[PDB]
Amino acid sequence: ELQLRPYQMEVAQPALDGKNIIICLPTGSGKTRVAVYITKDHLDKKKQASESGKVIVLVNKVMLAEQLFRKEFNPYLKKWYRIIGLSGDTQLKISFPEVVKSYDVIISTAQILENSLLNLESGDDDGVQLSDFSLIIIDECHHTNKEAVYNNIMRRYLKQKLRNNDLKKQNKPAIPLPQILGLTASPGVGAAKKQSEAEKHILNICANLDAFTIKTVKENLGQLKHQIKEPCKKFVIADDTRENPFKEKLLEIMASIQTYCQKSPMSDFGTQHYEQWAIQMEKKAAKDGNRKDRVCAEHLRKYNEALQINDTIRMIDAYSHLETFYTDEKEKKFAVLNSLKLDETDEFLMNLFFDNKKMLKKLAENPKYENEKLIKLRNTILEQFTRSEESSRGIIFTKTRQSTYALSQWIMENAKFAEVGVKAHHLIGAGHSSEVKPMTQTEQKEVISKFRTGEINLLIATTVAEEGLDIKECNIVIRYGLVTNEIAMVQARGRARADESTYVLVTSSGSGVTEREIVNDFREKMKYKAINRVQNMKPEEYAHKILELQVQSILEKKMKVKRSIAKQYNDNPSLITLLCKNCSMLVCSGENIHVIEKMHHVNMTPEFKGLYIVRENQTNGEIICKCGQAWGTMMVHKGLDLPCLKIRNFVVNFKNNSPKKQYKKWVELPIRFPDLDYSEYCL
RNA sequence: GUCAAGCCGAGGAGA
RNA sequence: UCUCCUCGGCUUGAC
Ligand SMILES: Nc1ncnc2c1ncn2[C@@H]1O[C@H](COP(=O)(O)OP(=O)(O)O)[C@@H](O)[C@H]1O
Ligand code: ALF
Ligand SMILES: [Zn+2]
Repeated sequence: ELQLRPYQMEVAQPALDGKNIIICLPTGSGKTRVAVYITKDHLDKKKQASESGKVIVLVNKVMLAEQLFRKEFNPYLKKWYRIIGLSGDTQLKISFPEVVKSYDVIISTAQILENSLLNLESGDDDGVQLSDFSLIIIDECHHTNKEAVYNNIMRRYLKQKLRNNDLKKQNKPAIPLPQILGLTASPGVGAAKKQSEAEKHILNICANLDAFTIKTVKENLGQLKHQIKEPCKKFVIADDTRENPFKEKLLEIMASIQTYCQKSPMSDFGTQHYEQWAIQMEKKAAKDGNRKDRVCAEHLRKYNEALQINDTIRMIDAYSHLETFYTDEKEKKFAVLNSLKLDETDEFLMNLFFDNKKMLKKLAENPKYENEKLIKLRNTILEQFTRSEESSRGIIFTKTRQSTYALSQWIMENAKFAEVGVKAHHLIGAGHSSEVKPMTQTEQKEVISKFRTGEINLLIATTVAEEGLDIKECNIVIRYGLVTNEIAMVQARGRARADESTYVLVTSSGSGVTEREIVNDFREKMKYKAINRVQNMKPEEYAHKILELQVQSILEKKMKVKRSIAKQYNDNPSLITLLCKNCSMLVCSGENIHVIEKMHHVNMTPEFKGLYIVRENQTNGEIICKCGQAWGTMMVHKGLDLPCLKIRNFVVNFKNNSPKKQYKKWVELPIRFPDLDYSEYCL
């Protein structure tokens, strides 16, 4: 029951036979269908050729793999060929390399494949080789770039093509290369002011893929334009003259502390540059071993955060955020006391805070000066849903997660949204961060299905949503004051697959966001022109340029290796001393340390044992200092109750000359630690 | 079916 | 070089 459209056939017509190429079309144009048709066509040809038919599909996003398998690939081609869909969530009970020769149609996230190849290179596993496949297919190719995943693969394929070309003039024998396909919407630009630079960027993309041409549709192009609708754009701006009662109270607190510090930011409060200054000051303070400065740097940073959320989010959210933090600090102090101890700074800060904290709590619940951009957002939602009369499938984007969760709660709480019957759910990535609850991959998938069901007419999400999530109908899409690049803008702007679609943006009049909007708009215009230039490029000249770029990429890789051969070759097990960071309290040396899984660094001596504290919530306990610094988390490996930690929380002190430093992660530093022989700790 | 923790890589933004 | 955010992956464990 497979189908096709005219332009679809037109654009793909070359690839139907050889011609490893790219395809560039607007969103929701049946790209997936194009791929599917090509898969079937490709295999049928291999079968009639009595030749092996293997295919593989690649998606950067995990959600996307399931999507394609669920809705497009598995349905049509189920009967003819075997199919299967893999992801981190999926369990490869078999293995990757085996199924490569089992289901004959693979769908996978990228890094899975690369992981397999890399293992093959190591010899640790049988792994897999490109030759095993006959056709490699890709989505969102635009990602292919400097150190992008896809690029890691292509650089291999390119290398082999170069070998094949070398043989072409030396020896008849060669190694087969699978046909490569490319599927995207906006190949994008590398922030090129000049369209010629953009042209170059494209050429780089194509060469990173052995694209013989962009091959965008021209003849039926009008038909496609007619078929496909573009949302009615809409800008929404809001100036923040309010927040004087509450925000200003905060700025007052910040200044009070800075006065406690005698440190001049020379930067506006609530800004990243201000935050960055806080960090470097904190780093310097800690490296110096000095206090009263790094600690305050920490708190101020917390407050700049609180400001930025208070800018977007209401006073309540930020106040709560500060309150949680200080609550944690108090609990640490109490655990330490559990003896007698006193502090001057912390006492200054907590007595500075707790009372003003009550004040801000009182100031927190105010509807009038709650926000401006949030309100505008409400107005847009309420208007559109009221206007749709049950015909609204809504999406939202932001930058962070804490944002998403807050919005979903506040929207559900708001009677106005409740009145219209809108239902809000927040979506995020699997990993846990930003002090938010992680979502199980299944939970995300469930949520997606519920929206596809319409159970949720308003799904909050993050960049993860910007891609894929092919939905039959969506009328509404917005952006909550977030500008990253033209590509993200267009993909998101191309997600309301409805005859009538609305694109909205919400920005502070003060922030130069609409600026960047216009930027990306120009880039969008620039690229289509650049594409038209190359499409008219000479084949041979095109060929020469791409070859040059292919080589360039590879040699670049070689040097990035050369500077990475070792680049920090210290075999110095214990030539150091780790102190606490808040307090300059010695903790351990390098010798008392060992490793498990060659990943986790730990010490397991009673000397380190009788120093920390376990703050409760129960198995995975958290660790803290006697100063109140947090140190690490418990760990139960093979029964051993080893407490593991994070290097970032501690500070370096060499034996030689003590140029104290921070590394933020173990791998960065040169020296090695050993694994732990469990011969120890026996009877 | 549930949860936690940790490590690594990559991209984007800003500086 | 630093920072923030985001994504992907790999391990350990417990329930
Ligand atoms: N032959 C066809 N005729 C009509 N509609 C089609 C055809 N093939 C695909 N589509 C439509 O295209 C949509 C899928 O678009 P897709 O290519 O996945 O989005 P994108 O191009 O942004 O990745 C489906 O909802 C389907 O309705
Ligand atoms: F391939 Al698309 F939006 F164009 F997922
Ligand atoms: Zn300490």
